[PDB]
Amino acid sequence: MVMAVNLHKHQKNLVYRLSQQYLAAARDLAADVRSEKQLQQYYTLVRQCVHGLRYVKDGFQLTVEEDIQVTLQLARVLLEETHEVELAEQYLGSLRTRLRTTPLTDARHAVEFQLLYDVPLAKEDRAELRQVVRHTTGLLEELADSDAWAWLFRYCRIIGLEAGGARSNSAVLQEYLKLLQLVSAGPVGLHAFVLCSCVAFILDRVVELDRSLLTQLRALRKATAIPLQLQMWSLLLDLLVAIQLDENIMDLLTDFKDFFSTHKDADGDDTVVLSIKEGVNVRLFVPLFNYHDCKNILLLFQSVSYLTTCYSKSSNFSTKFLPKVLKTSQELKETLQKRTSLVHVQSIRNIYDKVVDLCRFYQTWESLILSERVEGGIPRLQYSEYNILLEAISSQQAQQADLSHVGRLYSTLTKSKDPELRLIGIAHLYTLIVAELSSCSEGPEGISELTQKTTDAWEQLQHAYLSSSLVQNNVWKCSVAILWAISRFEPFSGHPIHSSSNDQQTLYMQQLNEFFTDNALFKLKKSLLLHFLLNYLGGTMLVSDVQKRCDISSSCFQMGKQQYMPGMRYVAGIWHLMNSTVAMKTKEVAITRAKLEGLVDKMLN
Amino acid sequence: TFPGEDTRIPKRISEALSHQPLNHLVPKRELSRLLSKPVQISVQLESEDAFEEVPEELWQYPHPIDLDPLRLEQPLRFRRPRGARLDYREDSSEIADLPGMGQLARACLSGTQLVDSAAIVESIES
Repeated sequence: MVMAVNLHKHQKNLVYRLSQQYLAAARDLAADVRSEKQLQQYYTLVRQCVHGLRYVKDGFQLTVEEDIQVTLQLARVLLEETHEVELAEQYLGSLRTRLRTTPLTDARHAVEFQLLYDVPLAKEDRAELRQVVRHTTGLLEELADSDAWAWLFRYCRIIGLEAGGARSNSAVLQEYLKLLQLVSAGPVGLHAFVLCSCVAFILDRVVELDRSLLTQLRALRKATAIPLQLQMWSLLLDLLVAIQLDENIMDLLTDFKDFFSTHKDADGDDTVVLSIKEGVNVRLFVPLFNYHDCKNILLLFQSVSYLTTCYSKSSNFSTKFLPKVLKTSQELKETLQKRTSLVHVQSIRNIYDKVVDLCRFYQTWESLILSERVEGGIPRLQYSEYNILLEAISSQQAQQADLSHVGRLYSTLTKSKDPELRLIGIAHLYTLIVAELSSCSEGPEGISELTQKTTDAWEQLQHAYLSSSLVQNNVWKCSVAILWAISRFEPFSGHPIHSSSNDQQTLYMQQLNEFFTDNALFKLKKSLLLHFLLNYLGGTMLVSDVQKRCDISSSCFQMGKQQYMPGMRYVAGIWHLMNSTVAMKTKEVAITRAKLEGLVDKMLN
Repeated sequence: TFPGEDTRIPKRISEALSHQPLNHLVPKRELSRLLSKPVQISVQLESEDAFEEVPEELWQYPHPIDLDPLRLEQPLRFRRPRGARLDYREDSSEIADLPGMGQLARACLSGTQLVDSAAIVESIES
């Protein structure tokens, strides 16, 4: 009768242990789920787990330590794998109440953290993350600055604040600097994670990164007990800052070479466990921070950085390596065999799907730089605004373009929540408007309203730009100065804008000269369109000598053969034809005219 | 003259720019975003297992035990993963033949039916 006696006596513990087994079996099955039958089986196993936990929770009077363990596991499984967020809240709520009549301080906060972070995340609604901010402030007020839990709830707050980044940018950033100051005494690993999150948030909002934050960022990979996965992230984030500023990344590529060699074989956990105080850990699931995944994404980063030098058979890195990262990422997706939940297995697969879609985006971008159409159509990406951008560019450089459609595309993008996309949209709209004003035929009242549209456009472009990180990007700085000049002088525009006084005039002219002198002979990225527009402006505005003018107009005329820009190559050609005539270079006049003659043929058909 | 004079072809650089995409200004933002998302962050209590082991002999209990003596008829809704390439084939093994999962765990599966595909959804309207 011992069996019957054990059954009834150890029923509670036995069911608690069965539950863990169903969950193990679901974790085993997850990465192999490839069919509807398997999907049903998978969630039949986790259902079996939940009945099990519920059986323990609902049907027995538990000790407080038993109630904590089973309730947090139940809530965690329900929030992650089901739509039962109300049920999860109810169970967490019950524990919150029991925990108030006890001295179990850390447990109480652990439950609060699930209500303030994990639950509003599971609700998939930004508005739910914003009401959180009120409950966290209440908790924070009661706690001292030296308290580990003050740090965590303050991070709950920054997350709640991250929803609605309209002038919220100021608050989130003040909040990170405060948290960074609080945590710089504490655990070095928690400080590293907060730091990385802040530089990531700054990159996401494209606002300037204070020097001191980048110094602190680089100090993370110093010869330190920082978890290796956070040191890597720190290095990746440093690379991204140089790439957003269109800077040279040679040195950072060596730092990667050191890091990958100094720390080889590190085996490699996908989770970082930080001890924030006696009895409580923070766990960071970071399945991209490992040798193979970083070699793969580093290649993509390297590709984007050299993307614009795809015309040259020396730095056309992007052409050789984008098909590689595309292949590697589809392999990593197929061979994924992680023992975790199905939602976590699909989450890792979705990152590889995003890598591949960015790969295809940059491949198309490169193709449109070198030709009129992309062989095979423009691919549909999961990035819908990047689709509109690709639609716009290819439509703009068509043989017979529809500029009213190009305009509508670029306007949609001026309303984008992506601040970088906004800027790109406004910059292009501006060039369209400037071309309207330059070719106007309507008389004094028409010319005047178009003038006013152009100055509105120009101001919208300048405000967007001055409030971004791209102020420290010289490709953008040089091109904002160029776009300024093309609307304001008479060979470039037919109706140039004139202003009082201006001090704007000496600003951008200093700039244009600074860039033109240093890049004729810190020097700019070597994008053909950017040096074409620099040399053509400089050669026209700043050069006195006629033979040097010929050097520059010949250089600009040849540039238009190295990538697709027939319209630019044409206007460089008539410039060169006149320079070659005044210089009385009679052979060169002959061949320029000859080239020009076949040029207009192709353009007109 | 000069070649192309009296054609439609743009002759000023501002007019020609309206047909030239600013292809040196390359979007890079979505790059940082695919890294900045630590898949999961979570707080966990470090503490001893509060649930005692059962006698090892009781693991040999041969009969089904009813977990859920009532509740799944409020049936649970499960999360169908967005972006899942799902196929339809019954070529795979039955649920009580799946690893692993001990023998009492297999017995407690006997009689229960599978989760309906209708209960496995990407989303709700509430």
